[PDB]
Amino acid sequence: MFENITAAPADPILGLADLFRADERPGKINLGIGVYKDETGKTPVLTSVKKAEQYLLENETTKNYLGIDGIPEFGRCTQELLFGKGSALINDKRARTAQTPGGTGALRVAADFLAKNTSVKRVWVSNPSWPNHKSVFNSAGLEVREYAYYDAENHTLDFDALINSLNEAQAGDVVLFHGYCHNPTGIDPTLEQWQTLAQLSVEKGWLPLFDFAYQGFARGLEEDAEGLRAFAAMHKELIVASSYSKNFGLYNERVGACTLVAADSETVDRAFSQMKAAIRANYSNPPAHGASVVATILSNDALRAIWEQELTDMRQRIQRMRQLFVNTLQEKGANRDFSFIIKQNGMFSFSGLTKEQVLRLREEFGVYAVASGRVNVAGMTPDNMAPLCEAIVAVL
Amino acid sequence: MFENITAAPADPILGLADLFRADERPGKINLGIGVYKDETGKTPVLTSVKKAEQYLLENETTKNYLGIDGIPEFGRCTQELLFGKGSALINDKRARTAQTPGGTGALRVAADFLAKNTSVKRVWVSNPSWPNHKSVFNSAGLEVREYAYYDAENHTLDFDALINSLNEAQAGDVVLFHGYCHNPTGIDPTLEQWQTLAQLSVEKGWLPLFDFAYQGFARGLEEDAEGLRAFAAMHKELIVASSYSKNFGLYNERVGACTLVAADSETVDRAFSQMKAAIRANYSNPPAHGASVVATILSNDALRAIWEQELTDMRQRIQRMRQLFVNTLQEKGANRDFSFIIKQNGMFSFSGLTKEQVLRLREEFGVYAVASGRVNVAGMTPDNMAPLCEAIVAVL
Ligand SMILES: *Cc1c(COP(=O)(O)O)cnc(C)c1O
Ligand SMILES: *Cc1c(COP(=O)(O)O)cnc(C)c1O
Repeated sequence: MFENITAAPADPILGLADLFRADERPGKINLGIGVYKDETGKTPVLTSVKKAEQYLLENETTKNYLGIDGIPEFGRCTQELLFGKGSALINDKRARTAQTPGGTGALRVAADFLAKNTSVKRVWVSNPSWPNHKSVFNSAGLEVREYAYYDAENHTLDFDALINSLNEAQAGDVVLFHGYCHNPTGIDPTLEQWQTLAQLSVEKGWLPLFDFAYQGFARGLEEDAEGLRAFAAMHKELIVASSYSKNFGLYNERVGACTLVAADSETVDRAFSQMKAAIRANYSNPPAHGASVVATILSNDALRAIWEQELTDMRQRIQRMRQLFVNTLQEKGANRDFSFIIKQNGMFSFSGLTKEQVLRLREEFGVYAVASGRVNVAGMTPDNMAPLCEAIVAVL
Repeated sequence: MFENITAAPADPILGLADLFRADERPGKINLGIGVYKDETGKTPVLTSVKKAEQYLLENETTKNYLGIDGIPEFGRCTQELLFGKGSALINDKRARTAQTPGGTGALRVAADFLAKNTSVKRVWVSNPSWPNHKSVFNSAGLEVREYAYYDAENHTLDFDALINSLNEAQAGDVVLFHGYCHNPTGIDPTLEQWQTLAQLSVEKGWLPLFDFAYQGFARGLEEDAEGLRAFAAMHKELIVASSYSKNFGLYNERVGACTLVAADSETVDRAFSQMKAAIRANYSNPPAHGASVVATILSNDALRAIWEQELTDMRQRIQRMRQLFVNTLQEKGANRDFSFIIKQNGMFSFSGLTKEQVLRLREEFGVYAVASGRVNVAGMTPDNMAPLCEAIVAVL
């Protein structure tokens, strides 16, 4: 049965981690996967999560199965994080959320749901976008179409091109928007652009699907939710696939949510019963650990205060590294102006390096970036800034 | 988009838990979902797992992403549990395992893999079988066909009917076998019958897929793996979807494995790269908590000794409850011979109650069983044995 199975091509983001491991050189630098690193190049588990874990260890009475949709409090906390505390979606009971294995699991659950319960056949994703989007939607049977986004010459958001590209999108098409900290560009729409987009989609009949994986990494929790709320305020339907992997440093615990909003309570509930059937036929019910950690921290005032500060530290440290990167590039002889980097949000800098420059950096210098030129600024520390910038200016 | 979505029919096993919760009556008894209960009707987290969790809390340095396939040691321990310590599959590097979100997640991963990488279109499942099998395979696009299994009059395994049914199965078809403690009947093949089945499938060209969710609940760990090893010994290819939800009381942590075996190392590896691509497009990488708990317990001699005894206690207590059930049924006036119940393995007794008897028990007596007549003997305690048996003899 398996004789003719061909080998899958390595994952552009995840297979990079394997190469780096297989690397015997001393000063290799990993600017690949989107995992936060502190000043010492470690990825510690947050103090707020260690505390919640101790609490879980003291207080859990059972490992009995959660419901298909997970921990209710987890869902309630997600809705408030996404939509706002006194939100109308919340008060009108227009939203239902299922806890899922990470944001990827939420995107998948959304895909399967749409594929088996609606008339959707096409999903629009930006160019460029997180490389695994195409793959998740293609797995559910939907096709992926691309809309213009980034202007590589000017390193800006080419809004008119975005708009004109999206004009090929039909009524009933799913259009995927990133929350904030666009992966991989770091280029995001202004709020005005978000309102323009919100009125346009309501008018063209698109179903918005938001991939929200970096809430809190640009300006703050409530601020990063602006585009999505602008949308929620005028759409009767939408789905949001959120992740707590990056903002809680809970990467391997697989914590995410897929929230579904419809016109009213009765409709969203009927629609949710199908989402649940889709979950049951996939992984059955979600893993409790990471999500009860998130529910515990979010529900406890002291624990939340500590987490928000840890998230504030992550954000500010990345901001400090961006600056250090553009300055050091200048001091090291990079004769190109990399200052556009100062203008991007999140962990990623779309460097504008060619696929061959990216190949040379890793092959001659052990510096690891995604072939697209995406670099992890959060993976940069003041100790590796110099050798890294020397490697870069040498392939330029 | 969601206006015409119909409500999904409630899950036969999982929606039962909701009804039971919505129930305001005092003495309701839940004999529904396959979750173990101790003499007091609680589902404690095992002492061996609480200890491993403390260790994890003390020793974890990061929550950084696991590989798509998980914790390597988890995979190694699974292979030894399934195939044996000095196994040829292990020594020849013929097997590859991916850690998955539960056994369901493993069945799904297997389905997606087979659907997108082989020429499989049909999966054969027993009649009856775990209700969610059809649903997982149908989700991947495969069709489910049924093979004869249980003789309801004699409450035995109708082996000739099994064999003759399976004759409609073509070369290249997937045939799903349960490890041991067949869900829902508790009726399993003798080892001789397992060897007969192993030679037959090798001859007819079937690809065996084992759902192993109760290893250790019939006779013991190594003993319950007999049928599967009988098969492994003569098949060049097979996939096993195992679960640690029941044998480690780790239900909500979602701990399972999908192991893939091919003719040689090169083939299984090439085949595994596609399994990994399938995982990446679903939930990305698996949740660490439950699996590192399992790896820790399995790798530590003291911790393993304690777990094996806890599993021995679970098994023996269920055995004591079966007996108590048939005796009390006799003492309570159940004029039907329920002694076949003594002959079943695992947590489930296929009672032979009609769908209406099952409806009356829950509606008039608050006793909850699956509509199929499947009862959870592990959910029985000496405190609820009497009112439960009185309810049953009253609907007979
Ligand atoms: C990280 C990420 C995801 C999901 O990651 P999970 O680790 O599955 O939580 C989804 N979309 C984007 C844009 C991401 O950056
Ligand atoms: C419990 C069970 C499964 C899987 O359960 P998970 O909770 O997903 O680990 C699969 N097959 C059978 C026969 C089962 O009893």
